[PDB]
Amino acid sequence: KTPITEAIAAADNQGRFLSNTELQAVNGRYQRAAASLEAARSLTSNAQRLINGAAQAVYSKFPYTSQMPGPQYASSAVGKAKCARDIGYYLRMVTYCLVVGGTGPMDEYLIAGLEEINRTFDLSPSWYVEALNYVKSNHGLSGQAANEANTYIDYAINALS
Amino acid sequence: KTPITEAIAAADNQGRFLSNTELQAVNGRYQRAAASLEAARSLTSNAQRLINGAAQAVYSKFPYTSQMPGPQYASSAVGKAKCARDIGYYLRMVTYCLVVGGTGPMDEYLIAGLEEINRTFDLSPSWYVEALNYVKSNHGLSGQAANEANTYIDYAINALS
Amino acid sequence: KTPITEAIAAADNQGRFLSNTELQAVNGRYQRAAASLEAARSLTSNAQRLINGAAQAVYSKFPYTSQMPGPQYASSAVGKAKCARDIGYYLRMVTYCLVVGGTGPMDEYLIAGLEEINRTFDLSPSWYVEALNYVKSNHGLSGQAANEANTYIDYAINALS
Amino acid sequence: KTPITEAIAAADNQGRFLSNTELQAVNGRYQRAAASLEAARSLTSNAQRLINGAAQAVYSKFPYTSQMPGPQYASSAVGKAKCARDIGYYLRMVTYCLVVGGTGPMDEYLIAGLEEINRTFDLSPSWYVEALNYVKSNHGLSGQAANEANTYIDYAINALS
Amino acid sequence: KTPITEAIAAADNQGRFLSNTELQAVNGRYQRAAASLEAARSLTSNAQRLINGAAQAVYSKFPYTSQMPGPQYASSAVGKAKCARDIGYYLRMVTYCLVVGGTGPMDEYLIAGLEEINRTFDLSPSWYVEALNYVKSNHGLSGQAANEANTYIDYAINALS
Amino acid sequence: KTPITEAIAAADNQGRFLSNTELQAVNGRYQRAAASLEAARSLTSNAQRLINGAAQAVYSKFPYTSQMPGPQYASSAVGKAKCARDIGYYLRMVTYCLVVGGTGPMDEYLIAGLEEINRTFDLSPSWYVEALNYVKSNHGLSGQAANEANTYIDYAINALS
Amino acid sequence: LDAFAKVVAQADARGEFLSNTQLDALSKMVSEGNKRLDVVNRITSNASAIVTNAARALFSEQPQLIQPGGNAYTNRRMAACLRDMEIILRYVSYAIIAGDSSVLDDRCLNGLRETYQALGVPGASVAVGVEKMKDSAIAIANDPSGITTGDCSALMAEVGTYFDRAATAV
Amino acid sequence: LDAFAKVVAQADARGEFLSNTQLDALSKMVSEGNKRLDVVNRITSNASAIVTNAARALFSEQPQLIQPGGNAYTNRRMAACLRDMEIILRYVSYAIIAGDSSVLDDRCLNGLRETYQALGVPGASVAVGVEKMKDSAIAIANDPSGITTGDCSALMAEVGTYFDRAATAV
Amino acid sequence: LDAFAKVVAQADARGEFLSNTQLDALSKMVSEGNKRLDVVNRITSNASAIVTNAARALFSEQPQLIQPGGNAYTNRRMAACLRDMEIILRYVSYAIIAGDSSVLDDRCLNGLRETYQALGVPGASVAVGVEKMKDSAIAIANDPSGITTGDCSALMAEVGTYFDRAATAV
Amino acid sequence: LDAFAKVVAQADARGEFLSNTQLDALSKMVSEGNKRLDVVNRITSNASAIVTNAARALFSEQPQLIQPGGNAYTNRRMAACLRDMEIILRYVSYAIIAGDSSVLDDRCLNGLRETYQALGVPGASVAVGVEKMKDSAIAIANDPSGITTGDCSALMAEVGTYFDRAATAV
Amino acid sequence: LDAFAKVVAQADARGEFLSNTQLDALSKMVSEGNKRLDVVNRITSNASAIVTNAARALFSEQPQLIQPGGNAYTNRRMAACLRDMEIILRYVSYAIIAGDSSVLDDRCLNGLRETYQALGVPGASVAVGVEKMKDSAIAIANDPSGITTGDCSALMAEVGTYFDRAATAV
Amino acid sequence: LDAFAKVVAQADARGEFLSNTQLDALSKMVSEGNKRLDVVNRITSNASAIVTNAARALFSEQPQLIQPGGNAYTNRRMAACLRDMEIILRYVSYAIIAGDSSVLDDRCLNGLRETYQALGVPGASVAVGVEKMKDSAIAIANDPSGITTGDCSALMAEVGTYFDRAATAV
Ligand SMILES: *C(=C)C1=C(C)C(=O)N/C1=C\C1=NC(=C\c2[nH]c(/C=C3\NC(=O)C(C=C)=C3C)c(C)c2CCC(=O)O)/C(CCC(=O)O)=C1C
Repeated sequence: KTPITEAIAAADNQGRFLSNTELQAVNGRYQRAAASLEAARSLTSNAQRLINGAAQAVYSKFPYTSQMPGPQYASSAVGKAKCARDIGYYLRMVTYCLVVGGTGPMDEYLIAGLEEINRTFDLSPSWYVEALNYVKSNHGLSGQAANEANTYIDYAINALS
Repeated sequence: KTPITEAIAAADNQGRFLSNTELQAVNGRYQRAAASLEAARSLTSNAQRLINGAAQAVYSKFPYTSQMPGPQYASSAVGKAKCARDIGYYLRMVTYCLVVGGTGPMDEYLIAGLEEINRTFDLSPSWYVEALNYVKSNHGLSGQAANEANTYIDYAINALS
Repeated sequence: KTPITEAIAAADNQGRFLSNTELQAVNGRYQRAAASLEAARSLTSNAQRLINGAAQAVYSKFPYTSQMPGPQYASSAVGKAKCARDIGYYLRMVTYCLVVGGTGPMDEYLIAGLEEINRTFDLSPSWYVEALNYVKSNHGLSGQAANEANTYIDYAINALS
Repeated sequence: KTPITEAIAAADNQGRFLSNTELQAVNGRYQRAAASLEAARSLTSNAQRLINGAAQAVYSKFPYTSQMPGPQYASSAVGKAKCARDIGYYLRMVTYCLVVGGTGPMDEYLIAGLEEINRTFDLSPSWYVEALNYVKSNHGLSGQAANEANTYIDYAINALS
Repeated sequence: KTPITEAIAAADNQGRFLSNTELQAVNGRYQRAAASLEAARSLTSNAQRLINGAAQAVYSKFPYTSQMPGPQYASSAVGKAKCARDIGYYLRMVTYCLVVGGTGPMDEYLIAGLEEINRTFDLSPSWYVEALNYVKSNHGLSGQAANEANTYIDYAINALS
Repeated sequence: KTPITEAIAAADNQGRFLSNTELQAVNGRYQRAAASLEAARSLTSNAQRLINGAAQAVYSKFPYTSQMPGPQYASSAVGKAKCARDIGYYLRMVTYCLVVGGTGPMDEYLIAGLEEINRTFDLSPSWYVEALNYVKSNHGLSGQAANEANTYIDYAINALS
Repeated sequence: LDAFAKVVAQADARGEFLSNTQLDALSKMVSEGNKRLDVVNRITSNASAIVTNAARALFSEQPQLIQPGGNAYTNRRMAACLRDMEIILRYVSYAIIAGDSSVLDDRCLNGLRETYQALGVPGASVAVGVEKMKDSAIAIANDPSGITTGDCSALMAEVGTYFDRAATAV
Repeated sequence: LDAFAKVVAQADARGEFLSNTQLDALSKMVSEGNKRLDVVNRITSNASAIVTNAARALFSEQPQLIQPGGNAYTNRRMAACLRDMEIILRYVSYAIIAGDSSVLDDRCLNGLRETYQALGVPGASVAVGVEKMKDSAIAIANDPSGITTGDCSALMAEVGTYFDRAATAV
Repeated sequence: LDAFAKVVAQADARGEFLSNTQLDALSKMVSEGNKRLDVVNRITSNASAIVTNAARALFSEQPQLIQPGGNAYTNRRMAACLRDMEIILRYVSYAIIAGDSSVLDDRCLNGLRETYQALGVPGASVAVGVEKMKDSAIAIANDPSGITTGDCSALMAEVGTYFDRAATAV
Repeated sequence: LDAFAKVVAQADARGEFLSNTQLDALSKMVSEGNKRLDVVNRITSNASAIVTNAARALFSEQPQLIQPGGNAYTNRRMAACLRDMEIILRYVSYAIIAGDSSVLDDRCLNGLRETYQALGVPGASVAVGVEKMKDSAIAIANDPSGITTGDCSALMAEVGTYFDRAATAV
Repeated sequence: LDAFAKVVAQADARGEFLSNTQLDALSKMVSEGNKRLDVVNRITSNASAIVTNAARALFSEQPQLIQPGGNAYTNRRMAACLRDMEIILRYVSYAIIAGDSSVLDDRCLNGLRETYQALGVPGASVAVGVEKMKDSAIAIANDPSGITTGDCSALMAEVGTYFDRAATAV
Repeated sequence: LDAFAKVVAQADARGEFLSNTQLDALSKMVSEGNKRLDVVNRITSNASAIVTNAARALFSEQPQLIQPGGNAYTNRRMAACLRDMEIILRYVSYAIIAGDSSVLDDRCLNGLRETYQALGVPGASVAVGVEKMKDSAIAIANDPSGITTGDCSALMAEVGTYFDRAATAV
């Protein structure tokens, strides 16, 4: 799913050529893309720092996650690596959404099945909400680039709430 | 149907808030609107001249339409008035499409039922295609305003072909 | 589709043997067939004359069709041949309807897709209505044979109106 | 259900005027009606004799039906009256089928629910088959009138077998 | 169909593990099985006597079945063998129902198609009802074993009524 | 939903009387009811102690739940009361399941909507799993009464995992 | 119901065979069958012209219907209007072949008044259209040319009743 | 609802555990379970006879029902009538196993009076049929032969109430 | 296809009117129409007996079919077997009225061999049943009693071909 | 309808082109488009918090709603309640992007009062929840931080009207 | 089929009553019924833990499955994988209550190998997961604590066969 | 997929962020966006003429297609043929806006060769029609009149590839 494939899908569902409405929709994406791609480049360039900082923000907010025994916690080397990996997944998904101009990548790769996974593995959505909030507070973006990044970060937060 | 109501309808069909994709789509419309509204203002200001000229273009291309007896022809005062009225309808519909940013008004008010009406009343689609071509050739628009007007005029021509 | 296949289809749709009602329906066809087959033989024997005369009737009623340049008109040798061919198709379809006892052949071979074809190729239904009217006025049939022929000719006219 | 209502229903199901096929079907009924109405008049005029004789034919073929105690048998005055009543119903239904030109009356008034009734009340279909066979053997009709009567009598026999 | 397969089917239809309700249902069957299996063993051990006696009970109640010519009657050696065979089928089905704990075997092997067969071959349901009543009156079971046997015999009687 | 209403629903869905299979199913419930009702009486008599102890077990296992500020935690008087209330709800639901012989009450009153509520209000399923485990470890039931109680407690745990 | 079924239904409710008088009346309907088929064929064969000419005359007399804001303005509403004229003509033709108005009443006219009122369709204007179709349909059906000469006055009165029934219903 | 669910639903709305008295009442229902199952089995096992004998007696007493024009005349209407008798018996049997009339009320009796009035089904006659089934069903259920002797008077009164409820509803 | 449509379809693919010879052949089919209708009516009117007697004779000759484990054992399989005999007779009767085997081939016989093979239905035994129906159907259709005397030998040969086609297909 | 379609629909019914004044008004709506998109984005981006905080505040003020027997007691009813809050917020957001309340009225608010009355949902309590969402949504939408400074007072008044419309409707 | 139906089906095809030996074998299955129910209850009651612990162990041993590009990478694929583990456990539990593998074969295992091959699901890895579930399920089912002491060795062997059947099928 | 999604999908399977080089390539696609939209608009705006002129030229060159017996003879087959030309043009236009052929391949071209072979549609003739549309579509899209002058040669090559892909597929 992207702004362009959604336009194509709507047209195809009705057996018709792309409408002027749909061309305007694609233009709308092209116009927004400068801000989106700026956000993607920046988040990518700062990825390791954002991921490391976000993980630390979670451990700080929820100290028990570093202490309690169990596979679901970051109280082992494996657990700490799983956590940083997951946070990296979220950040990577945000950059994909920015690149295509919609939530499709996040929806398909991350949000579908999320509730099942979090319940099954005893992972708290609130841990991930804190990581995402750290990213918002620390990406250092401005203007519409910041707006774009925060829109997709907030989309993930909404899904976890 | 408009770019905005289509965005709302897509969101509602899926039980969700408007997506960033849909906000970009609405932005796309807003960006295109300057050209659309310029075209609408111009066509409106020149309406009588365009309608009169278009009707004459049809009578010129198809001389029999002024001569042959029958209610379907412009060979009576009533018939000539019907024809100018219809051409005015087409022009008015084009301005409505420009205003809302899509073919919705033309689709609902004119294209739905068109083939039935033209067959029932023995009206030739080609007569209307000539009127529409006259408008394209004589509106005097430039740049993207001309593009917008011609896109909707061509949409009507496609429906008649 | 024929009176007999329609009877079979109705019976089969309900998982039952042919009803006495359906046998009466087939008898009804057999009784009407003398008039139908007389009409078919006559129209066939006079085919070239009816086709030539019908084409001329159209050119007479609509003189522009012989004059205006364009592939849709009978203003070229190819166009005149296309027109006579089409009129021959209509006459042939009428004879097929007479033979089977219903509009099935005309419905399948000619009426399905008719509106699309006429719009796509800029052919006026009214041209064909005049050809069909010429055939009615000139077949020289009487009694129920004339009734049968005119019923199917009128069916085609209704489809074009 | 009649030949005419079936024609109307087929036309209406397809949103169209009656076809020439359907007019031929109705003509088929009208042609057959002379034989049908002759059969109806005759069976009606001989009704009491046919009913009385048919009942006796059943009691003769199945002597136990006059002897065995139980409400399902003709071994009481009430039972004998029920039996003659039922046979009268069958004969009356046959005359209705002849009148309308199809099995509709018999289907609606008698055949729908027949198997349930016969099982529930312990009535043997074979009793009724004998009554119907008596009627065939004793109506004294000839030619197509006999054909019509026997067609509907046989339809009832098939339903009971 | 059995109590256990019905429990599995209900669970599977809802994409879930067996419920405690369904385990209780299976326990209910296991508890009833002692009586059911006792009934099955007894009926089986006495099968020939019950079948022979039941056939005689039918011939006694309906003397015409031994006398009237025709394939549907027990008035020939073949017919008498068919009848005893059928009664044996009913008894065997009852033992199968007892074994699995429900009517599944009888429903699948005997009741589905029963009305068609009895009408087609002119067999009277009442003949079989008498055979089944003989079995009830002569199996010699007591307590819940008798209850189980009679429940399934009565189920067959209901189907024939 | 109960074992009895499920039996009725299955019968009604198929337009039939209760089957012997369904009567066995209801018997299965009646047999199990002694153990179920014993469990219900005991859990009820010990309710306050089980609820208080379960709440303490959660606070012990997850000390942060008494400390962290926020409406989702038991770090305020309101929060501690909410938690004890919820645990009481779970216990009460278990007694209802025992009483009716299935999970219907828990499914309708508690499990439907559970995931939405826990995500919306930031409540951790694991908190409730600990409370339920405390109840299992402390009800003091034996034999099949213990089995019944633990079956429904485990059902809730599965839903939370 | 057709005319034959109507009598049968009444008889069944009384448990009676049709009388000789009733049978004779049905035979009479059969004898008039050719004329009845000609009426149906002639109306059907001219259906497009009957509807279109009536619609054109209606819009000429009531120009408001087609002006902007009028109920038959826009091609979608015009098409729906033409469709309704055709639908009524179609159901009238069914009533003719049946010799009974039940199909016209049951499948077409019942509830139509209220349907139109709810939509804002001017029922009185539909009735004008229907009456225009009545006149042209009867003129066509009763045309003395190209048919074995005979008396169809009874049939034409009957046809009139079906059109009138439709006009009344709206 | 069954009897158990009924008490639970009331308790949940009050946020309360069942009391010991309530639990004891449910235990009592369980102890009467064998008798209740025998009632359901006996009625089910004799269902065809219960319905057929009641219907036959009804038509004998009210011959108008079956004469031409009568509501149970024609095999289709007769089959529908027999079906309704069976349907009512079936839902009564469900109420018995449940120890609660809610299924009978909700899925069968609610709106039935108005349904019958609209169709022209004589509800008062259905009630006569239902009361005939009541008497034969109770006689069968309470038959002293072939069963461990005991007191089922309370159950028979309860069964009576369900039949009466159905008769009242029509 | 019916016989008339078959010729029309072939002609259309060639872009040709039917010839006088072809028209005459169709007129001949019409003239034989009464006989063809009598054949269809006689077979239809005796359908239950034709199927039942053929099935009975089949099971008498092949007792294995009905013994436990046999393909026609159980009432469900017996009913399916009788249904198939009726289905084949029905489609043969359609072919007769059509004067063409296309409906029989397209809706009934195509894929039937493979259907039977997959299910374990003994196709060869079905063919025996079909041939038994052929003989009784022709004997009934060609019965000299109660009908205007005439020659139906051509029709009886044609009817035979349809039955044979069905038998071959299984 | 959106604001643009609304004017077009009114014009079409009058058969008129939009006036220059009308075109200028539409151009003005376009020029305010960025602000309108920010409002929709901000509300959407904070939707879970807006609904949850309003619901929590509602239940804190009206504890009866959640106590046993209360309309929002049980997880199923609580989920339905939270869903309704979200649904209303969603349709309000649609009205904002459209600059017209028609979608909110037509698909959400019409018949809602009667729906709630029939179910026993306390509409007055829903209105309290809606008004709580109004205040938090406007505070979020009109937050001066992290956005190009400008005047959105007109938009905030408009947003208020949609929330008020919803509250009134229940 | 359940174990009881299996014997009945075989007997019916032979036209035979069950023998005393066969009846005794069924009685034996009934006598082991309590143990069988305990096995099903214990597995069901621990289903989430059985699946989750087996899945976790599988992913720990085969880290490739969860790395980007791996078949269980993405939450949608992970959820599908966990679902499949649960589905297999569920159908194994059905086979246990039935004392027959037919439901497991017919509704779950048939065609699964080819389904996985077409999708790119590593069947061999699913088998590892299934075998892990086998070990934990049997350990749970055969736990000596909190249950009347007795011998369940035969049942545990049978349970093993169903898990093995599933593992083989993939 | 669109061009953007294609790169993302490949990256996700590798667990990688897009590189700066990849981001720059996407930015370049965006910068060419106006030209791409003009291509799509021009083709769409002339769709009827593109299809009709190509079809007319095809039938002129291959008169057999339209003669009796030919695949495009009869109005139904002609309409289907024109529809297929339009369908291919439509899917090509989708591929253009997407900058990727996946929609054209997945929803249109996959299986089309075999579909045509089964129906008897001459695929080679469809390819001639497609190539005619290619030439007229490119001539229209690349028309120097009425547009800001610039270089679209890369786009025209890309458009060519989609048409060629379609022609090859048939
Ligand atoms: C072969 C079949 C029959 C042999 C055996 C027998 O010697 N004659 C053969 C059948 C014939 N029927 C004939 C006349 C005839 N049959 C019908 C019956 C149909 N007409 C339809 O309207 C109805 C359908 C509902 C059917 C059934 C009719 C009306 C006639 C004409 C009047 C008659 O003679 O009774 C003939 C004679 C040749 C013919 O008139 O075509 C044969 C031979």
